[PDB]
Amino acid sequence: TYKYVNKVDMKSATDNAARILMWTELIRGLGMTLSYLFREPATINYPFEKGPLSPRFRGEHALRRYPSGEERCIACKLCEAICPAQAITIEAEPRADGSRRTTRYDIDMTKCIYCGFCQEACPVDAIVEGPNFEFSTETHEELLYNKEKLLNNGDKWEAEIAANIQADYLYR
Amino acid sequence: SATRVIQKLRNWASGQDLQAKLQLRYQEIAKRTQPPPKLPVSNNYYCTRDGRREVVPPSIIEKKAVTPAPPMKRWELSKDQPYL
Amino acid sequence: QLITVDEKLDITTLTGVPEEHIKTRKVRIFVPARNNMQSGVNNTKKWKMEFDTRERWENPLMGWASTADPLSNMVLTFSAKEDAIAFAEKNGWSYDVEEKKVPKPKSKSYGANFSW
Amino acid sequence: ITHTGQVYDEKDYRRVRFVDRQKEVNENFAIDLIAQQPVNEVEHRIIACDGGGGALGHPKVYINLDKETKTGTCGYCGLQFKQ
Amino acid sequence: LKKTTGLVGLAVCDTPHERLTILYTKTLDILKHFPKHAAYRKYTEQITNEKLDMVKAEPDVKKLEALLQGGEVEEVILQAEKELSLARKMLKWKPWEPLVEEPPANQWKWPI
Amino acid sequence: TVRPRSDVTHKQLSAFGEYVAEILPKYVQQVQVSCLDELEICIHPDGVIPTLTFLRDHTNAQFKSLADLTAVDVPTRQNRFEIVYNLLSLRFNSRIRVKTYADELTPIDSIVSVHIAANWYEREVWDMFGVFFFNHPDLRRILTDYGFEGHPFRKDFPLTGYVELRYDDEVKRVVAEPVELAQEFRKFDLNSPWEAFP
Amino acid sequence: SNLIEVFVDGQSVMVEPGTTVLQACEKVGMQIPRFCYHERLSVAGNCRMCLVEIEKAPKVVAACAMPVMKGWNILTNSEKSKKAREGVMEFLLANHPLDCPICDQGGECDLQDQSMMF
Amino acid sequence: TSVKPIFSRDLNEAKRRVRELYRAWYREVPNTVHLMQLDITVKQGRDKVREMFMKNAHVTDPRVVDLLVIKGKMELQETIKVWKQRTHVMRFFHETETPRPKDFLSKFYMGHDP
Amino acid sequence: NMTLNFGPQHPAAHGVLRLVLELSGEMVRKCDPHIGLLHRGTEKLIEYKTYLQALPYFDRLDYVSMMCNEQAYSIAVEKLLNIQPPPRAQWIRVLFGEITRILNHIMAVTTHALDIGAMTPFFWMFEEREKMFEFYERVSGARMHAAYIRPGGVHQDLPLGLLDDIYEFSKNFSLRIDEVEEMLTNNRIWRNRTVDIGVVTAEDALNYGFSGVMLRGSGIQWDLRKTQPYDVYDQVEFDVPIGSRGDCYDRYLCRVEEMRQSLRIIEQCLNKMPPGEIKVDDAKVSPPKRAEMKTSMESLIHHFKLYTEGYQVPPGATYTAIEAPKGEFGVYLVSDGSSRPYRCKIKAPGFAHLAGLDKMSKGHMLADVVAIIGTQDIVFGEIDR
Ligand SMILES: CCCCCCCCCCCCCCCCCC(=O)OC[C@H](COP(=O)(O)OCCN)OC(=O)CCCCCCCCCCCCCCCCC
Ligand code: SF4
Ligand code: SF4
Ligand code: SF4
Ligand code: FES
Ligand SMILES: [Zn+2]
Repeated sequence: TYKYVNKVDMKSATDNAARILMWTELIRGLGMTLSYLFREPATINYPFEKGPLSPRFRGEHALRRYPSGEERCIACKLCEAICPAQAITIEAEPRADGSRRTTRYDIDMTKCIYCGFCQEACPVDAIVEGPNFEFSTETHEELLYNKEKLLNNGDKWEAEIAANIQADYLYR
Repeated sequence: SATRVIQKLRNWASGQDLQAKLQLRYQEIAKRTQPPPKLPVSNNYYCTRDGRREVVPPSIIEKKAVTPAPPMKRWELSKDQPYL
Repeated sequence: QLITVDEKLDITTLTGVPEEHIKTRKVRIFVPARNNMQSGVNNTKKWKMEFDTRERWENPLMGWASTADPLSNMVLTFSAKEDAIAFAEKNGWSYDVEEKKVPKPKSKSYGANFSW
Repeated sequence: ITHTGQVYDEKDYRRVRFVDRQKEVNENFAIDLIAQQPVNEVEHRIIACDGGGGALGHPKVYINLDKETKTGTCGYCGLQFKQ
Repeated sequence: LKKTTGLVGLAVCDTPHERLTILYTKTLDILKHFPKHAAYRKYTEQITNEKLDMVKAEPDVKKLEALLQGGEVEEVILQAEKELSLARKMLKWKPWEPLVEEPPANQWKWPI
Repeated sequence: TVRPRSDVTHKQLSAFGEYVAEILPKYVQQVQVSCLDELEICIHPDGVIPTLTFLRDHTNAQFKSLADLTAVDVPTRQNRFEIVYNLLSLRFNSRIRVKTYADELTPIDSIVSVHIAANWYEREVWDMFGVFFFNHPDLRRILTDYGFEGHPFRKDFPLTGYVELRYDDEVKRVVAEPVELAQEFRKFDLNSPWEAFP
Repeated sequence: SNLIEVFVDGQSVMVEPGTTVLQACEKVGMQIPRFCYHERLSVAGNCRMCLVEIEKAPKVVAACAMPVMKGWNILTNSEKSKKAREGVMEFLLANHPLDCPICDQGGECDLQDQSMMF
Repeated sequence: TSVKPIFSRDLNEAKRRVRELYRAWYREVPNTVHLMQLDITVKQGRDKVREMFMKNAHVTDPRVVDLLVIKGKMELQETIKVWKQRTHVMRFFHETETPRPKDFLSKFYMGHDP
Repeated sequence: NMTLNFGPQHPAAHGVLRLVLELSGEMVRKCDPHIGLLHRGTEKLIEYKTYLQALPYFDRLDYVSMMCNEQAYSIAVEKLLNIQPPPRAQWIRVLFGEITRILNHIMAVTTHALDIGAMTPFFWMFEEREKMFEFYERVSGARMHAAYIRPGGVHQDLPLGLLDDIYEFSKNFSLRIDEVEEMLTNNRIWRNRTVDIGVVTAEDALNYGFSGVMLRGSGIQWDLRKTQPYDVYDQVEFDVPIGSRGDCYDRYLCRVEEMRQSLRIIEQCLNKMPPGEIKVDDAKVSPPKRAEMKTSMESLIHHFKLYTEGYQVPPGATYTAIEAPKGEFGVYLVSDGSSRPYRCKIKAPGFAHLAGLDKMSKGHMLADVVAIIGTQDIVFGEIDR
């Protein structure tokens, strides 16, 4: 199936010259823009009415913490082996409880691509990618997040993260 | 929601019905918090369902001339709208 | 046509490699050895040509490992000693071929451990 | 000092960083919060530990609280279980 | 007849039956100087013959087209004229000869 | 989980592969229809213009468009680069691959005459891999920097190159600098050592 | 020449009398998935993850302990020797504790791979 | 052993090209300095040209010298045209880069790399 | 003549182009476009990255068409593995592929106009594009480079309200098209700027490898969605909008029709999307579900290996082409048995089109060249790769 897109009695000839001389056809465009100043602008008041998002929105990373208070990250290295931007370095140790935790964790947020391959690989739901997107910075150093700007970060949005995890866990 | 005169201004000037097709979402939008879902999930030996191992290494290979494949059937003009 | 030449086809000047990374650098053709931690022999079958290990240091600001060896993550994979020596000579690198080390045949029998 | 040390030595020049600034350091050390938790008593020899959740917690591992001598600790939650 | 062959460049050619007969017949000849048993001569002479066979069996263009199974005849021609050019070009490159040089060893083994 | 495939194609195309091999015996070294149901005619480098002209202008095989020209570099093979030309027949609704081999110092001909699409692709193959195309109008770097030294997609070229750029106040220009990366790229040796049963 | 001839899916290799079925596959180049068999350790047969099917034979044999005999063709990728691995791996994994992100033999596991391949 | 010629058959034949490039470059350096408002002197630049044409002065495989010319000519085209800006051309002078010492004692004294 | 290097920063085109021109007085004698201003090395980097961790390279090749770029790779990796996506996933890829064609065309038609000087069409349609992004954000999580059409399927099921919201957008979108339609189709000014500019003859278009609306605009009949069907397009009905007089206008009119035809395809996909799962579920290729990996050992091992190492696709090579909104987008993926690819040649509908600029824009003034780039819908990510 194919469709052609672009393929004289005086009545027609006068009609053609009534649409070329007394332009009547650029007028069907002027009335067309006059049809829009009288409509409601779509603009949202930005700072006060932030636009709509979804519980799936991938933004600023954060390290969730078990309700008890125990970091969820068990230093698998299942999240830099997949991070395609090669952004994460999670050097670990036994934490002197005999347990298994990070001494090091890192994202360089100037290399990350917010692909969420780290939140879907984590078998424990430690690293997530929160719904922040107002975290611009005046400097380069404030984007190389450490384990303590991700853990207290996750000690901030956990009321707001878990609702979205619980909201999308089934679909995932 | 606009004064009828102002909106008839936009319907007459546009030339098209405009209350019907809004570019703004008032109640058209699905509300958030959709009820939680329940996504749908013998002789299931992987050796029978092996896509990866099913493939084979590439085959290497009076008489009448043969085209690569039968010539493409020419299409035909659309029934609903032949010319637009 | 068919001119005759006698060089080891040194394309060192067509490659574009900064001199110091074509002069003071030794490739080490070798067939990678098995990871004692596993018993799979599929990673010890193709000859690799890896380069020398230069400085891996620490980024003062974040503590990451930094480096100035452009040819550090380079592990070309060949299929025979002959084809690796050829590439290294082709590019003007120095080589240190290491012969393959296939396990010899060790005879194993179940009953043997039942003798007395 | 972070839960993992890191405290810069006074002489370290790596301290300028925090001048006219400060140091991001989490006050909630998990070494202690997990110790501020009741050993989960159980009846059975072995117990599970889905991480207090199904698919919202950690992989499910069964711990052998078989010796009162030791309270099994799921390698994921650090929760001690008292037989 | 046809006002415009769809494709932009190809222009309506009157006397389709004629243009073709000439192009097809020329070709049937250029093939002659080819070695007796050269696939090209053996196959291209098998095709050109069938098309000349229909170009003269049916005198209605639209009909002819369906038979030649090409597009607008203005195309069946465009092609008839190019085969002729390949036929001239082939008689020089002498593709029928034995292989120039067998691949070096292992030049076609993908899992290398 | 097993592709829905048509055997008609394997056969039809296999048959064309024998047709092309019979019509051009002098340049074709091996023809094979892969199990992905695609065809590959491997030609001696000298056959680049004869093989592609036959396909562009033959009634029983019209391959009017050049989908792409690319060069895999297998460093082991003596002739490393394996120039591959993928062509499409609008008339027969089928596609073909003609692949030939070229070494660092042996140039192959340019098909710009056969298809003008290749004028750009051949420039990219020269810039990326260093293969030179004979009698090619305006061969010159398409993608790399004006002063770039080295052919980048060659397997023997470091991912991150040897030079980087920065603005130096003292000279007020964007100056190059030997590459120092703040975090070397962790190269992961992820590759299993237990092979799959074929 | 006491070589005895035995077929590996047809390659028809010739081997010294007394070489195990697993060893016969090795010289052709095939790898029997194996646990509990180490080259410099005695054959024990504990895992039986190496069950293969010699040809026109009633049952699967342990490639680690069966001395290959004359003219037995080993079929290492048959429809049977895969159900003999798809069903053993079912068992090893059944009692296994899933703490692969604790098990520091994460990528150094000869049990995830063989699960992940066979 | 036998090898197809890229463009020249004998090293001598090719050198004919190598000289037809030297001349070109030489006759161009003056133009560039002025056009690209470069700051280095004509003499200084012309020195660089010889250096390069000289750096490659040891290969004997005609095919290689047949190939470096081409690459060489291409670099003129760009430079003859102003496809290359000042930054590009001036990069041939390692202005910021501190030339690396070569003396062993000069290297041992700095950097574990040889 | 006069070598005016069209601005690399110039607001026209996509701002990543040079286009040195020879000005024979007002008219342009010759164009020598100098692309390379955005060659990030996409094809080099993919060789060092596993098949999943390379999908992202693709949504960032033609950032206007996100999910169709991916649909190529996903089709290419599936063919190498001989696995096919589940039925629901195939409809979802066709549903998202048509939303991307509407958004690419809204990008191409409206940005062409602002280059020409018409500014309002862009604003009216871009609000309609933010509505569509929201559909990507509400299925993937990102408004762009979603990484949703992965090998084997889509990554996650459609949220419970997406298909109703896609109906409401498609229901009212048609009025938005002809609103732009009345603004630009009949205007003296647009037709004069677009009609009979950059005419490309049919055989020349095939020879230059144009393969897109540029091919169909000249009257050649080829879509790649009806010629070599992929996914489930074989089950959806649409009319290719071919055109005559291959001129910018006919090419514009074709792009406006494909937006309309895509609404017809989106209409069928919502009406006939099957119940099922969204990813093939042989765990060797697509990762195991979150509940399964946390309760069954075989799933933990399969999740660990797939994320850390990879699919390990069988050795082979394939060229798979899908009709991306710009034209034929194809990936020649050469694969060793390894988990990470060996070569990935991204054929970009655009490398061929920009080559045609010199031939198409001949006997044309400086202003015509702005229209010539606009009618090739060239975005330099695909050309530069
Ligand atoms: C018989 C009685 C005695 C004799 C009486 C006199 C004889 C009869 C006179 C009839 C006059 C008819 C109208 C003639 C004047 C109008 C201008 C004109 O002639 O049109 C020129 C041009 C046509 O464009 P085009 O289609 O390209 O035609 C050329 C084709 N090569 O037009 C254009 O394209 C110009 C477009 C420019 C952009 C216009 C944008 C819209 C402007 C809207 C303005 C609205 C307000 C206008 C009124 C302002 C009042 C102060
Ligand atoms: S974050 Fe999740 S994945 Fe990354 S290490 Fe900690 S646990 Fe393993
Ligand atoms: S998001 Fe993608 S990129 Fe950013 S960290 Fe997680 S994985 Fe690495
Ligand atoms: S890694 Fe191997 S061993 Fe450690 S748990 Fe996962 S499977 Fe069992
Ligand atoms: S390997 Fe366990 S018995 Fe053969
Ligand atoms: Zn636990």
